[PDB]
Order: sequence, then structure tokens, then C-alpha cells
Amino acid sequence: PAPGDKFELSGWSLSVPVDSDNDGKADQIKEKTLAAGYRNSDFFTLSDAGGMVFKAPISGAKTSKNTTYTRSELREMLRKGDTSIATQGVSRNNWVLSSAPLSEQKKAGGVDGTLEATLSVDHVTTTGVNWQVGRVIIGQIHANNDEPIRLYYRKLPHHQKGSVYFAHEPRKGFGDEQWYEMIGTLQPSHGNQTAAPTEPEAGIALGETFSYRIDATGNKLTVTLMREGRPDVVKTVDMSKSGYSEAGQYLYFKAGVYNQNKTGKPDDYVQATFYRLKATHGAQR
Repeated sequence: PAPGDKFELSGWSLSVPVDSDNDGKADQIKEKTLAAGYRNSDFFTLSDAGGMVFKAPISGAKTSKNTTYTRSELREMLRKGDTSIATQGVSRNNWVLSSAPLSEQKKAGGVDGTLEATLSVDHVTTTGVNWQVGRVIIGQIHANNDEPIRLYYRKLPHHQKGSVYFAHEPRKGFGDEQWYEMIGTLQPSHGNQTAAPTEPEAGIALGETFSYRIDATGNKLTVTLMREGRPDVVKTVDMSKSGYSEAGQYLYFKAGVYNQNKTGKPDDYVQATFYRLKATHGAQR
């Protein structure tokens, strides 16, 4: 019984942090294989409660030399296994913003986008250097080379509750990375490791169900955090100067766990369970 039996996964590929051909690259599971019921008892499973469970230890294979952190994470693939469609570029596999040139929109697999997830963060690292410990990225928008958004959950080892924040990173040369704290704080950061934040009283506990929404409409980025019985937390970001509407830029969502710790105990880990995951595109969404 695997996630593909319960979730429609034809529109994603998966990477898990094990390297089967010993080439230094983490395994990549293609859409068709994923959709047909791939599972890995260590990294990617279907829970008894019908959740898609991603797990990534600190030590493990990386997807490429371009990252220093492990992940068990989905990559949006609008081509759904059709190998005649390019994985990269403004093709039917990816999407672009509605602020992009009409000519790019016509070549893309979608225009604008929304990623919705309902999940729990089950475990985060409790070992490592003080600016890495407890961090996990649970959703992203990725582009050709840069990251329009990375959404973080972070819980410190001595806290009961965790924080939620995200980065908006303009393309290189288009401006400095922007950080947005939505619940609690991202402290302690690499920038001041002497920080000693108190427990985020509005924080999210391990195992507590919550939802997010990541929307890109034209140059407007909207991130929404939802908890049953509580008001939404919402942050809006203007991306008009970030370069992601330029010709040639393509976008795709990612979701799962991306372990932002490379210094703790090797079998320490992050894990999250996704009960719902939906990516949509187009004006009618």
C-alpha cells in the first residue's frame, strides 16, 4: 500500500535521499513509477491514516552538487510522464506567471499557480549547529536557477511549539533575499547565533494538523497559513522587481521535506505527513 494508491501522483516526480547507482546523486523516481505505487520504507510511505509520509535523515545522498541538504520531496511535472515534453524550460511541463510575455504563456503548461497542502510536521532535527537545528522546508516555488519561495517550519529542541516563515529570493542580481516571519521567528540565524528566542506561543506543535496555501498571481505572491478554529495568517509579497516574469523563466512547485541541517547526528531526521496536496493553474482555478 503506497502513496500513489491514495494520491494522484502522475503530475509529480520524487527524490529520496538514497543513491542507488553510487553516482553521488539521490534517486529520482519518475512520474509513472511514482503514480503506480513507488514506496520506500525509509523515506516515502503511506500512513495508516492515509497520509503521504516524507522522511529525510541529515546524512544521505543529495540531489546534486548544487545543494548541501537532503530531501524527500516532490517536483511538479505538468507533463505527467510524457517524455516528449522537456522537463526544463518554458515547456508544457512547467508554468509561468500571467505577467510573463504572452508568447511564453502560450508555450507553458500553465499560467500562474496555487499550491495547497494539509499536513503535520512530525519530527525535526534536535542536533546540529544552533542556526540549522529544527529546520525543514515543506513547500517551494522553484525557477530556472533561483527560488521564488521556500516555506519553512522550525522548532527548537527546547521548545514545544514551532515557527513558520518563508524566504522570497529574487533572481541573482535582482535584489537581496527577503525573509518573512508568519508565526514565531526564524531565530537563531546564521547572522546572530547568540539569539535566544522564547517559545512561540502561537506556534505549531509536532503532530498538529495545519494547512498552507502558496499562490503566485502575476507578480503577487500570497502565502496563507490555516489552522482549524483560528484566523488565517496571510502575507503578501510584491515580486515585480525579482525578475521571474522575464522571458525564459519557468516555474514549478515542490512539496515534501527538505532537511536544512547538515551538521547534526547522521540519523537524526525531519518528517512530515501530507493529508492533502493540490497544485492548480490557470485563470479558472
